[PDB]
Amino acid sequence: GVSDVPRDLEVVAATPTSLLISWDAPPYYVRYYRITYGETGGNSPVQEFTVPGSKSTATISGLKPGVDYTITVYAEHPYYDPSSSYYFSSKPISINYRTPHHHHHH
Amino acid sequence: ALSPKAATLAERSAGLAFSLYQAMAKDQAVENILLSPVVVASSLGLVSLGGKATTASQAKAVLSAEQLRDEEVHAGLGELLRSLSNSTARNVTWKLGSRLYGPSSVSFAEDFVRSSKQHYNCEHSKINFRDKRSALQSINEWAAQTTDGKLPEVTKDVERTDGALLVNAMFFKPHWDEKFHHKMVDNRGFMVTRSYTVGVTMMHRTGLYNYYDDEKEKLQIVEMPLAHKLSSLIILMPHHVEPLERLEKLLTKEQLKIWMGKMQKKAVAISLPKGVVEVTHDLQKHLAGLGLTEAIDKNKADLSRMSGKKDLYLASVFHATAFEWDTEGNPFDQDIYGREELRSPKLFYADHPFIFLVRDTQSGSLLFIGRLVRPKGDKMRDEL
Repeated sequence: GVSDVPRDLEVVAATPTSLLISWDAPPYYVRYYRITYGETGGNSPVQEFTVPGSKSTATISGLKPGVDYTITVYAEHPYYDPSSSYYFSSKPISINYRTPHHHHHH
Repeated sequence: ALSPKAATLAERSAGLAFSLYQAMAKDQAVENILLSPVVVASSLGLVSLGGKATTASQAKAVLSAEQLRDEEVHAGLGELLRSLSNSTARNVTWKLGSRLYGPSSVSFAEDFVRSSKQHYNCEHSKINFRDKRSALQSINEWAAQTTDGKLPEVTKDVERTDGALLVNAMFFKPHWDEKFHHKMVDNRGFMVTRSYTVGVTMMHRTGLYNYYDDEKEKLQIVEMPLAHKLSSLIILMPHHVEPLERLEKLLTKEQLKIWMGKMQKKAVAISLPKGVVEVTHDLQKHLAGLGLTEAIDKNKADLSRMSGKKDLYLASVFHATAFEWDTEGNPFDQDIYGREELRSPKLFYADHPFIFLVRDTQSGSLLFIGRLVRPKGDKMRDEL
């Protein structure tokens, strides 16, 4: 009763090649948030990176204009020692978002 | 092990503590609750020891000890108090002090002072309750010295200044059988209600714990063993933020047994608020509601064995406790986190009001019953 999942994942600002994303913490201590992204439907594996657990935002760089992306956020929860490799992942939270074709200013 | 007289009195003490818990939970003014059954029972035992006529018999009637002899009640309760301040593991902290305060113009009898000291470790003090700066300073500094500064204040006022004041000051700090790491702490919002949130520090750890999630009744229950598994802290919490009333009504001796029988050994990721919770109750009006009507009445009280004062009555029964939630506990083998049974923990995220009990596993006696509704902290506010 209460899911281990981050919440309110959204794109705050977007550019043709970039996305600024934000989310709310899941229950339980988070050492890192693992952010995965890839083209929607495409059989290409997803790219991933981490941001410290003290953060609730991340920037996804090096994207293509006018392309649909699936963005997923997991939380990496330590079992006991916060600086240990023993951790379990939360359930994922994901959104689909198309990058703009052009920047707002010419 | 406990003798037959002490075992039946431990069972009656738990019944009495559940009854006070339910009556106090109905009082909408009360937020946190913290009762130690043996301290509540020893307070009635002191009334029986210092009383005569229906004042002492009503105290025995609440403990259902009308079949037992007078000295058997004091020996039985005396045995229970010693057994809990000895059988609980060395690393588990439990400080308790009991003091009877009478007015300046009162002489306590030698026999009452001797037996109250022998069975209940009761201390005695004479005080001018009307000089409230001096009276409060004496009560609060005694309670602070008893608890090593953990409970620095029993009360902010003495409401009734013309009788005896019984004060029980305690400090309990559960030392876990498997410690939490002191660095796995973060700041979170504790939801007192669906619209009131307070900023708290939370401590986190995952381990194998006896656990039960009732989807029908929308509650979770976990048992956290204390040092050497000689006692355990049981936490009962609704799935989401809600007034504890619905769960408190379900909670009985029989239902807690069914819930404990349904617990299974599972990987649980536990998050708890970290800090000291100071809970003080004047149990005078609640003890009257359970049978102790004469002792608390200025005209009908008969505390003549306590003092020849006459017209002396039980003006207050302070039950003051500092309960510390902390990471401290025993070390354990961390290789457990590489085993299959911990691949997917369930979460016990106590960010909203919960009920808790501390039980001695050797005798099955109830050490504490309470609820954490309002931890220490300021109301959170982001957008204004």
